[PDB]
Formats: sequence, structure tokens, C-alpha cells
Amino acid sequence: TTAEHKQQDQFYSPENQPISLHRNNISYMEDVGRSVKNPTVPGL
Amino acid sequence: VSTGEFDHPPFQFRQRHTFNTTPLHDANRFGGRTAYLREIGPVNIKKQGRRFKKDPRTVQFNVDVWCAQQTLRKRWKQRDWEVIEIPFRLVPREQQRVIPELYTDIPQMTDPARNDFSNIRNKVYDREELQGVLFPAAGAMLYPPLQRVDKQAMTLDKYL
Amino acid sequence: SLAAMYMRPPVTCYTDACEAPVAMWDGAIPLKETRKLKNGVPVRTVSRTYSHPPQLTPTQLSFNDINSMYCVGNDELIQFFPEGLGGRVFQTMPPGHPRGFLYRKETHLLNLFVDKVQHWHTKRSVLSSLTNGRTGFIVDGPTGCGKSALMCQVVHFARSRNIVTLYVPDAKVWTHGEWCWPSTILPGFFDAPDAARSFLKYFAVANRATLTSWKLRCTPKDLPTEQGERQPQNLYELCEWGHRAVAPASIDRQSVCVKFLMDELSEEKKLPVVIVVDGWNLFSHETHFRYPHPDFLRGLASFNESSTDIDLYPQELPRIPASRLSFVRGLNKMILSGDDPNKFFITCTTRDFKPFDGISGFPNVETDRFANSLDEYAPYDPEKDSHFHPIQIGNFDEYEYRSFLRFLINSGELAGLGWGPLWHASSDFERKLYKIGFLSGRNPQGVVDHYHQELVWRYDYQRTRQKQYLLKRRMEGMSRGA
Amino acid sequence: MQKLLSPRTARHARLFRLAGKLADSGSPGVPKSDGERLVWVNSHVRRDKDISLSQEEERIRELMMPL
Amino acid sequence: NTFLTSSVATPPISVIRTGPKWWADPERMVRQKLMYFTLGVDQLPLRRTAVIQRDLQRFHMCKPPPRVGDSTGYKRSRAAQLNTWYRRIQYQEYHMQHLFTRHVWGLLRVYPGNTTKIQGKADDGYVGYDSVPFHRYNRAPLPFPARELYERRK
Amino acid sequence: MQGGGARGTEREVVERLFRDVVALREELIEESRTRFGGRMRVLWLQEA
Ligand SMILES: Nc1nc2c(ncn2[C@@H]2O[C@H](COP(=O)(O)OP(=O)(O)OP(=O)(O)O)[C@@H](O)[C@H]2O)c(=O)[nH]1
Ligand SMILES: [Mg+2]
Repeated sequence: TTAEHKQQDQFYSPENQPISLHRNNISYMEDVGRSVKNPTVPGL
Repeated sequence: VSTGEFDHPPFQFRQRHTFNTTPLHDANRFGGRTAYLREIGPVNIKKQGRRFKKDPRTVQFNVDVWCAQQTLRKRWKQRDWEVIEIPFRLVPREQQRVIPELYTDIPQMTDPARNDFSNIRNKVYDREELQGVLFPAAGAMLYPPLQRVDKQAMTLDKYL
Repeated sequence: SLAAMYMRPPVTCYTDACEAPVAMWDGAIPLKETRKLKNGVPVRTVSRTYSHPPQLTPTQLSFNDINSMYCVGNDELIQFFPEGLGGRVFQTMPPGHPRGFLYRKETHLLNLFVDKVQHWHTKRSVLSSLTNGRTGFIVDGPTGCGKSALMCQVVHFARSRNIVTLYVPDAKVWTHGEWCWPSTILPGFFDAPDAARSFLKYFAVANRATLTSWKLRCTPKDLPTEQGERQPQNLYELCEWGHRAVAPASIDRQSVCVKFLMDELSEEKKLPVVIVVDGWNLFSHETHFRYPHPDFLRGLASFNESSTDIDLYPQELPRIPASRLSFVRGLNKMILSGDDPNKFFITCTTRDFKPFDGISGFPNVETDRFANSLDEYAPYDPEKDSHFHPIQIGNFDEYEYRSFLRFLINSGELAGLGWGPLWHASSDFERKLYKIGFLSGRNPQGVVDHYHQELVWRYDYQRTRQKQYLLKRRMEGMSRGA
Repeated sequence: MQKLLSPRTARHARLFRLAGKLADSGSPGVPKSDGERLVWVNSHVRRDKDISLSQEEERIRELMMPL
Repeated sequence: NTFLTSSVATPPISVIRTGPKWWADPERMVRQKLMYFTLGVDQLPLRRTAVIQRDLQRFHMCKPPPRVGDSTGYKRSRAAQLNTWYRRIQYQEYHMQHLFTRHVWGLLRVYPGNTTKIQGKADDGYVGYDSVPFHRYNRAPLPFPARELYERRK
Repeated sequence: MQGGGARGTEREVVERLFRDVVALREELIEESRTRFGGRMRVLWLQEA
């Protein structure tokens, strides 16, 4: 490829390989079981 | 480069003791000085208060006096020395010059030619080197002479 | 992931027991399959890449070990340090954790020195030339390099080799104390009664072996005693007599007892004695106590007219110099008098003072790292201010620094105290090492501190871009399979 | 027993010789004494063995990464 | 403990909603971690929290991903489920902090702020020197001087 | 010497060797700190 491409285009950008461009992504994942349906007591 | 608080918080809606918030004149601010500024209780505006205690400019002035005391106090705890007034003859070679008063000239280097550059102002002398000068009457030296470390001697740090 | 295949390499030490369940440290400290030859070409054995530093007796530490990390068993820690440890040293040693020490080149130097002290009478010329005639050393440096730790290590080397050792783990317990009594039988001197009592206690239990053999050459044989109690025949017995009493009696007893203890120490000329004081520079100037205003001494009728201000205004009276503390008096007496080449002071400095830059506000009480620091703000020069030979200590060089950080992180993770199952959130070792270097300046206390703070780094992007690349590679693999 | 001070591996030997050669050219900051030079060489070799450890732990970590 | 006075309790969710400003302020989180580490106990919930919040902060100026309309509402419900997970991961932490802090204060002979429980020592809320002369929630009269939770020697 | 049980090897020859070995080792050590710009110092520190 053109030396120009490898000088200017070889960095991470919203074009090339962006880190997530959006709010509210999945930060933390783990392998866990499901909780019971409606574990919260309705109250007061 | 101090991290401490130098500004009194601005008056607003009443602050209460919360996560993340404490009362304005709470005992934990300014080392408990806030006692001086405090009108305790549900103050009845119409009939009661002491006006100066809610005034921004006055309050801030008081706080500033307190900060000044703190600094002064720490600058004096920082001294190990007295100023003695010694006649021109008897003084070490570095002070035989003229020494401009404070804030008069450029901060001044003690001896550029001998490779010492430091404020002459803040140079401190040992009571033991000035012994002959300060207590001539005494005969026998009152303070025993400083013992100094040979920096050419083979000692534990030279690996021998 | 070779987890369920993992067995545990059977326990010889306190240290080997410090390992948490595999599930906790698995990704954080990676497993590997090692194929050796027994009865079949392999039998797959799963080992961990990292293991806690060895647990080594002071006699086993060699020249070859400098800049490496070694561990101290928990019970050796109990044996050798009933006083405590140096100021912050214990912050690296929570209950589950292994107890590590970086063996520095100065550590090796003092280890050699102590090992000679053990039989000093033979080595007298060697020793005297090693300190250049002074009585031992004072170690000095910036805040938060190895000083208190180095002192800890010296206590370890000395007490493992069975030498009688005074250890004052923090000098501030004396000079900046709870309170200050005038000493009972020494006119014009003072005590720190709480410091003194606790000292008399731990000193006794640390050296008890040797101190029970010690016979008293000068102490009165008449000491006041309660019914059913025994006249001390040992130095140990004496120290015991010092601190075991109901208060207030303890207070006067401790005065007498400290005076006679030091009088006994200075009278022993054949048995090597190592005195380790952390923060000597506190003993060489004034304590923070001030002489009582003389009107407390004269008795009074009314405040109305005595010509007295004590109730009206506070005022400062001259500070009590530490040399007028009865204990420090004892020590100074041993330093300054010649004809005591029995005694070795390996001593330390503390720069733990509150920060002051030319303005001070008021410290926020929630966020204050310095609340337990001293108020000092006055300069200390070990050359002019002590009779000891000064030795200087710097920050870690990179060789020390790396070994130390590797320990803090990996042996932390092995003990279940670190990222654990979340290991993929923090960056790799090299990056952490480089960055913590930049932040800390390689100052040891700074390294400890920033190692903890690493939890909060915002701007580290490594695992993000790695994760991204691993993903891309997996999806190309899945497109080639298809 | 005793440990030997003198270089243990061929690696140590080689680096030790290098340090000597640097000392003879009088470059800044190089230890004049042989003991210091030993400490230096041991420490260096140990550092490189560490670096190799971190690289291995990385190659293994790369396979068990979550995504 | 220096801050002794009666206080106002805020529901956990509003405390967490302060994000970087307080709940996740780096400075605060680090000395929580210090407390745990010193007690010789892993700080997992703190680390989960720090992870979630770290990332919250990183993307906090971006717009949310574009939503396509669905009769299912699977997207909306999955976003919600993830969100309440994170909320709960942090409730657990918030609980841990109050828990361990109270326990540690019990070991250090510390007196808590007014109307505060310390499990082994003060079961009903501890109070001394309140602006109001009775214990607020018991409605029982307070003794002078302030009640002591610990035996005298120090 | 002291563990051999004093069963004569001509024990005097053993003690002669001992005194000689000692003499040379001292000489060599002290020489190691004195000679050659002190380059070998740590031998003296270690073994003296
Ligand atoms: N294992 C080990 N840890 C060390 C060593 N030096 C420093 N550390 C760690 O880093 C911290 C440095 O703190 P101190 O050693 O107490 O610092 P200091 O020199 O006494 O400084 P000041 O008391 O503040 O004058 C210690 O608490 C140790 O945890 C060392 O040589 N070996
Ligand atoms: Mg210290």
C-alpha cells in the first residue's frame, strides 16, 4: 500500500476501528445465574 | 502548593449533614474556629441573628485572618535560629559585603565565585563555629566542637 | 482453562498457605501444563507461572540475593517484633498476605555488620573502622524510602542471631506523646510513662531468653513490692517488675525501672547490645512538651488577685529537650561516654512531617493524608545533629523497584487480595510497571500508594485495544472455517 | 557451606565482562568496585528473567481472555 | 470520628447517581479499598463498581446508540435488565461500605454520628449531644454526659 | 582437631597446617582490601 496510507491511515479513528462511539455500552459482563422473578418487595 | 481550604463556602439554602455535604459552620471547618461564626438553631429571622455572621465579605475576612495565623505559626515553628547582631569585623567572609534589604534587590547569591549559589538571606550559621565570637568572655569553649564525617574514610557504605 | 486440573503444591510454610482458591486467582496468575517423565512420557501436571518469594532465615540471605524479595514467616514475625514494626511498614502485610521484604544492598551491608557484632570482641578493629569510630550509624533519606523498613530488617537480623536488642519502633511515642510526667528519682528529668511502660513490656518478652541469664550488678535489692511478689534477680525480672502493676503505681514504678535498666545496660561490657531506634532525629531535639508554667508550682488562694495569668491567657514556655527525658538520657549517656564499645546504635530518621509550602490553609478533615503526621517543619541534618555515622538511602533503582512491584501485584493476587476474576480489566504487568514508575518516581511509599490507586486509572487503553484485536482475529477465524 | 560471589552462569560471566569493559572506558555512573559490579550483573540477569516471565504470562492470558 | 451530629439519610440510588462527583470519586473509592485491603479481604464489589463506573465516565459525552422501533420491545427490556443489574452490583457495594465502616469503627473505639447503629455495641442508634434532648427514634430521654460504648483505658 | 578425638596423626602437623592456612588467608584478605585500587574490597567485607 501507498506510504501515504501507512503514514496517515494507520491510526484508530471513527473510520478505521473505533472504540465504541456510543453511550450506555456493556462495561462489565460475568457468567452468573438468573435471579428469582420479582425479588423486590413492593412497599410503603 | 497547599491543599487546604482558604475560602469560606458561599451562603445558600441551608446545608445539612449528609453523605457528601456538611453544615456551613460545622465544627470540622477551619479547625473548629467556625464556633466564632455560628448562630445556633432554627434562627427566627425577624427577631434574631447577628448580622455579621451571615455577611460574605466580613466572614471571609475573618477566615483570612485565621489562615494568616496558620501560616505565620508554621513559619515560626520552622525556625531553628535567632538573629544575632554581630559587628562587621567578626563576621564570616561571605557577609563582609553589602546586603540589600528585603525586597529591595534581586534575591542574592551567597558566593557565585566559590560555587555556592543560595540565598544569603536564608543561610544559617552554626552556634559552634561562631563560639569564639559570641562568647569571648568564657575562656574554655562552652559548646564542644562539631565532629565531622570523613568522606574519604572507608565505611560501611563504601562496601568496606 | 486448566483450573480443575490444578492441584496444590503441599504446604511447608506460613507463606505457602497464603494461596487462595484457584477460582479467585486463575486468570490473574496463569497456569501452565508441564510435561516431565514418570512411568509414561507425560503425566500432565498443572503449575502456576508465579510463586510467593521464598521464606528465608537471615542466615540464609546471601550476597547473591540482593535486590530480590524474601518472606518472613508469621510466627517469626510474632517472635521478633512484639513492639510493633516501623512506622508504615505493616501496610503491606494484611492478615492473609505473605510478609515480604526487599533485600536491598544496604540490607546486606547491615546484615554483615550485625553478623560481625555477634562476636564483636574478635572483630573489634573491623567494626570500629566500619563506623569510623562513631557508635553505629544513622540512616537518612527522603520521606518514604526504605528507612523504617531497613530498621525492621536489622531487628530481624539481630534477634534471629540471639543478640540483646532494644527496639524503639517509633520514637514519636516518646517525644510527641500522650503526656509527660516529671521522673521520680532523677531530679530535673522527665518521663513518657506510656511509652516507657509499653517498652518495658515488649523488650522483656522479646529478649527473655538472654535477659533471664543476665544477673544484676547494680540495682537495689530492696525494691518496693506487694505481698506475694518476688524480688527480681534478672534483667528480665526487673523489666517485669516495671510494667506489671495496677495504675497509678505503674507510673512511679516505670520511672525507677527505666533508670535502673539503663544503668544496668551501661554496666555490661562483654555482651553485644544492639540498639535500634526509628526516628532518632526526634530524640536529638525538643519533645513537644513544654515546662509547666511556674504558677502551677506555687499554690494559690484566688485567681482574683494572685498576680497570675494562667487562667486568662495561654502562653508558650520553653520546650522540654528530649535529652532531658530519662530514657533518652540513658542512651545519650552510653553514646557520649567512651569506654563502652559494647554497644551498637543502628538508628534511623523520620521525615514523616506534615507538608508546608509557604501558605497553609486548613486541612480538610475528610481528605487528609497527613492527619497522623508530626508538626515539625524544622530541618534536620544527621551530620551535625547526631554522633552516629550517617548512611544515605535513595529511592529504588529499577532493579529493586521491579522486584518489589512484581511482588505487590502478583503475590497480592495469589493471596486473593487483588483483581482476581476481574484480571482482564487491569492492564498487563509491564504497562503497570512503567506507569507506576512515572507516577511514583520509584519512591517506595509512592509505589505502594500508587499500586493501590491503580484501581481508579481512567486513561489506560491497553486491554481495550487488545480485546478488540482478539475479537477481530476470532471472527476472521470463523470466516475461514466457514 | 557458603555461596560463591563470582558469576554463576555463562550469562552472568558475559555481562560481568561487559561491565568491566565499561568501567575501563570511564563512562559516567559505572561502578568502580567489583562487588558493586557483581550486584549489578546479578540484578540485571534477574530483571531479564522477570521480563521473560511477564511475556509468558501474557501469551497464556491471551487465550483465556473473555471476548 | 469527628462528624457527630444527627444526619439526613439519602436512598442508595440517589447516592449512586452522583457518579464521578461523589460515589465514584477516585479519591473516595481509593480509601475504601484501603480499608478492605488492610482488613485482609478482597475488594471484589468495589472493583466491579470501579469497572462499571470507569467506563461510564469514559463514554459520558457520547449519544446513545440509534434505536430501531420494535413491537417486541426486547431491546428496551435488555437495556433495562442490564441497567438494573449494574444498579444492584452497586447497591451491594454501598452496603458493604456502610457495613465494614461501622464494624471497623466498633474496633477503633470510634463513636458514630448521631442515630447510627454499630452492631455489637449500639444496637438501637447511638446518640450523645444531640440538639434534641431525647433519643430521636426511641423517644427515650438522653443521659448527661454522652453515653459511652467502650471501657475506659486507651 | 577437636572432632578427630585426638587420635594422633601427629596432631602437631595438623595444627601446623591450621596456623599456616590461617596466616595465608588473613594475608590474602587484607591484601584484597588494600591492593589493586581496592577493587576487590567486598572479599574483605564478606570474610573479615
Ligand atoms: N519489603 C520492603 N518494603 C519496603 C522497603 N522499603 C520500603 N518498603 C515499603 O515502602 C514503605 C516505605 O515506608 P517507610 O519505609 O516507612 O518510609 P520511611 O523511609 O521510614 O520514611 P519516613 O518515616 O516517612 O521518614 C514501607 O512501609 C514498606 O512497606 C524495603 O526495603 N523492603
Ligand atoms: Mg519511617
